[PDB]
Amino acid sequence: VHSVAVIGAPFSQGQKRKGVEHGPAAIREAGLMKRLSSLGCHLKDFGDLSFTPVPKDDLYNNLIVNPRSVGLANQELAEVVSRAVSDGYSCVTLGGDHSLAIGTISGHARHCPDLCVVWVDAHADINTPLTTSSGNLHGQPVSFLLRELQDKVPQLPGFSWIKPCISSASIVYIGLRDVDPPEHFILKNYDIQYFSMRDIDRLGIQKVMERTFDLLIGKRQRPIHLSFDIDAFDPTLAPATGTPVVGGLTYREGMYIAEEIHNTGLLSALDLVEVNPQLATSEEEAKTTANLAVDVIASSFGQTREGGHIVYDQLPTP
Amino acid sequence: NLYFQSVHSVAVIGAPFSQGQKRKGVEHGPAAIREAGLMKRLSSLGCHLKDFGDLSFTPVPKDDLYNNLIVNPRSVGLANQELAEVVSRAVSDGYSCVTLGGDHSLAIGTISGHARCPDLCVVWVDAHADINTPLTTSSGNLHGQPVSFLLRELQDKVPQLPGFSWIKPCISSASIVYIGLRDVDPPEHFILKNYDIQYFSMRDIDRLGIQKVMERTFDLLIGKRQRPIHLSFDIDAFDPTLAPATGTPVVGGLTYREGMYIAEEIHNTGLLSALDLVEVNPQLATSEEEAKTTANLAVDVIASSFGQTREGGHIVYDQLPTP
Amino acid sequence: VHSVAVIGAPFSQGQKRKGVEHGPAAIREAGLMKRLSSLGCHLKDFGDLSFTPVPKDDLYNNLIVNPRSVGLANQELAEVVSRAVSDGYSCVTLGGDHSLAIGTISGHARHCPDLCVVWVDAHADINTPLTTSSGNLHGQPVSFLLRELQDKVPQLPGFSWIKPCISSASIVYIGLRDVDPPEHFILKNYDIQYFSMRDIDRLGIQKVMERTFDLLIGKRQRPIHLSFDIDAFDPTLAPATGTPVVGGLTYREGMYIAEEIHNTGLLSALDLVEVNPQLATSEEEAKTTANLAVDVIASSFGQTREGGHIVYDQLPTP
Ligand SMILES: CC(C)[C@H](N)C(=O)NC[C@H](CCC[B-](O)(O)O)[C@H](N)C(=O)O
Ligand SMILES: CC(C)[C@H](N)C(=O)NC[C@H](CCC[B-](O)(O)O)[C@H](N)C(=O)O
Ligand SMILES: [Mn+2]
Ligand SMILES: [Mn+2]
Ligand SMILES: [Mn+2]
Ligand SMILES: [Mn+2]
Ligand SMILES: [Mn+2]
Ligand SMILES: [Mn+2]
Repeated sequence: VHSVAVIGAPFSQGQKRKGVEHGPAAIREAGLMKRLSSLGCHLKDFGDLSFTPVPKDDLYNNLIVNPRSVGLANQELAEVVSRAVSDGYSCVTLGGDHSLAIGTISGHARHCPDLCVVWVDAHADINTPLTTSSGNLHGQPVSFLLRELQDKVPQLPGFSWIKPCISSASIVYIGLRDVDPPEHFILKNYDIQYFSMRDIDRLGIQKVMERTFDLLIGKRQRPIHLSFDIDAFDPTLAPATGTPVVGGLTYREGMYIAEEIHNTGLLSALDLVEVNPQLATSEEEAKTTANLAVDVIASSFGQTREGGHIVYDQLPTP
Repeated sequence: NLYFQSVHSVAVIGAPFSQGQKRKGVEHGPAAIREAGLMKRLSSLGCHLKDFGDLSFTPVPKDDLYNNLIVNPRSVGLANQELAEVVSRAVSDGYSCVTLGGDHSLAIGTISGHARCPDLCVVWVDAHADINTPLTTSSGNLHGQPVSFLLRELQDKVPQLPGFSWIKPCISSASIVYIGLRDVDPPEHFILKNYDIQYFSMRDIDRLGIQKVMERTFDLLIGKRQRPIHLSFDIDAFDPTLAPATGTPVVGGLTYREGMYIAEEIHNTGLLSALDLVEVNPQLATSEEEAKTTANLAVDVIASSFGQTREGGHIVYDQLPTP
Repeated sequence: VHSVAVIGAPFSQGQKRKGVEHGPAAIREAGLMKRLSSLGCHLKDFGDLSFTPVPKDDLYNNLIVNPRSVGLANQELAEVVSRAVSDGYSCVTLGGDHSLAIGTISGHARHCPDLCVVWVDAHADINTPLTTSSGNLHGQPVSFLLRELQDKVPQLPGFSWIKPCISSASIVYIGLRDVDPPEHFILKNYDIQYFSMRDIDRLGIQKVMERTFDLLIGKRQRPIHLSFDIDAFDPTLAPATGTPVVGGLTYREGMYIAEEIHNTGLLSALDLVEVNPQLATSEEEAKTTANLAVDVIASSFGQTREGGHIVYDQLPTP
């Protein structure tokens, strides 16, 4: 039995493509609560947060898009996550764009000083506000959280409340295939361990999971924050997303990551972001992405491919 | 072509069962595999073919449901009694018996008939374990229960169903290996674990890789001694993207390459003695190409089990023509 | 920095399915030049070559279709390829059917007698004009180039210029899944090493690339000719091709082949053949194939999935 909290974060200001705000609804309609209930999860539904809108939040330094709104929505989310984690719940957040991990990791770190992060994504999301080319904050969340990058990060409007809470040795990336040159330098320079699609092609998903846990929890037990962007999966499996990159995780690899995260017993928070149902060419393609999102969450809380979750005690006798 | 690396004597039996489940159209499965060019493909591999044709199945008039759950028990048990005779005949005559399905309840018949080869072993390729007892099942569909009737160790948990008195448990727990499991019922999981039935789920394939899965499968089954092999292949073991024309599809299945690899490894043992190719249902496909792709894939599995390979080399070439 | 010459060879006469001539255009329209420019490549586009047409071209031995048209266009291509290799450039030939490899490998071997070939295809393309059943020359290019096969190859009209240059030990195949009985006989009896889809299933693409280079460049460094048939990829990824065969390379395996070729620093010439935009059922299937062809060429010239192709060594400070 797991105590699990669920938070809806209908936020899109971390990027330019509209519809990602409908992400939490699409995941709920796909039957998330029912699936978590069937696994025996003691649930708490915090509903879908209404983020305080910012009227004056124009382009900053001809680069950064909506900084005030992103910083604000994330401060609000950080409080709700803090509450869920302090109440003793494993915190599930439904996105919304990936800028929301600023809020979810900040909130979770308020209670876990030794938290580690498993970041499952096609992208590194580690551009600083000076290295970014798009200026979209969904490509920058990790720069505000990493301690080693504080001196390389300018203070943005609405971002005063963030305190870096994770060290470079405490985050492992899985699924990378679209990394900006400044992001590649950051990962290499600061010894941030990653397993790109190329690493998985060579090692395979089993050794990748073994080496991830070896790096993070090999010396001691630690709470795990799984930050999962749906674009980590191939766009054939997850088409309803803003930044799709071909050559992604298969359905089996993705279930494997979630299953292995469940088996540690250390899962403490999970973000499931970037599901944009409006970006799918048909209704069933939007529905496939949403159902895939539920499978990741369910497998992260016990759903297995061997049917061993619901325990059978005795076979009836004739 | 006149030369081949091997010459196989293959018996083909069409078993269009449907009473082992409730989805209509699986009875058109043997016809779909035939239409996709099965006989021609086996001949192109230098097989000596004995086509036993498509078997006729007549349902029992007063076939009442056992414990108000188990649908068509007598019709399923009797059809399997008849199927078991044809399979025993084909194997006794020296043929590798290929049975086209039809739903997976037909394996009660093919395995029972085959065993009449007592030291046989079963390789069960499926998304499902089909090991529910008549008491543990929730659907009542007998295609989800065939292994329960065949296992010696399960006999005490299996009630004597009407039309099933003829069946004698022929295979022990240690003589059946599953491959592709991804939709296991909680009572099935209990049986597999408590009876020590070895399986390789989609998760084990994810970890080990299909090569290690086949090596370990043969170590467990034919490692101690050379034994005839019964390959019972449910098409739902493949991903619905590759095999959509099926009754119970489950996402995250075998890739085309994995399925061909299993079949080629089965051929390389030189021990295939009977093969079931079940659960092709052309009606359940949204399009003709989807139904044809499933039927074509079924032909590829059967052909690879009798020598067809990715590299070629099944057909022996003499010399190159000189100018 | 890589000097790269792009030769559009709009061939079609090596087979019967019309539309493959519009392949170089489809690859260019998929942003090939923009992509290679962003890799820091010094580019020369020869555009689409206009091959001299042969109006009177009768079938040889009532089987071999269009032999003079194929033999001449390949002689014209070998001159251009020899000039590009001469001018310092790494030669990229856009197809067009695979018979154009007769020209590209011919031209290239004039300046690189020690070249080795990595043939990436669903097929072995090694039928002699006496073993072929189709009569399509795109299924025979390797017979004419292979030294050890000279006594089994008859002199075709407009094929006298061809000097067999590659030895059996200097060609390795990758991706083989549809091999004719005479083609299998040639491979085994002449000791031509290959990695079928089955060898890939067992070894994995990493070990395949390792063994490929051990056979070819294990004794010394040599120039590499990468002849890449788009049909080596599963038809789900590469549908707009003439001869599709199920159970091919995934996108990831294909990128890995290309990345490993790049990592040698020995790529001297590359063929990207058999993209036929006409054979796609929809506009997205034609663009998917063309985008895939651009990804292969780009990865063979440095494009990575980790992002370390561009030099970056200083982070901006606020
Ligand atoms: C340059 C683009 C056309 C390119 N193909 C891309 O995917 N760009 C988005 C990246 C961020 C993706 C945020 B995520 O989805 O992971 O949450 C980028 N590195 C950034 O900084 O804008
Ligand atoms: C006969 C077909 C159904 C069959 N499955 C096939 O693909 N046939 C083409 C082969 C040639 C492939 C040239 B390539 O695209 O690689 O460049 C063949 N071996 C030949 O010689 O015609
Ligand atoms: Mn992201
Ligand atoms: Mn992403
Ligand atoms: Mn079955
Ligand atoms: Mn099944
Ligand atoms: Mn080919
Ligand atoms: Mn080819």
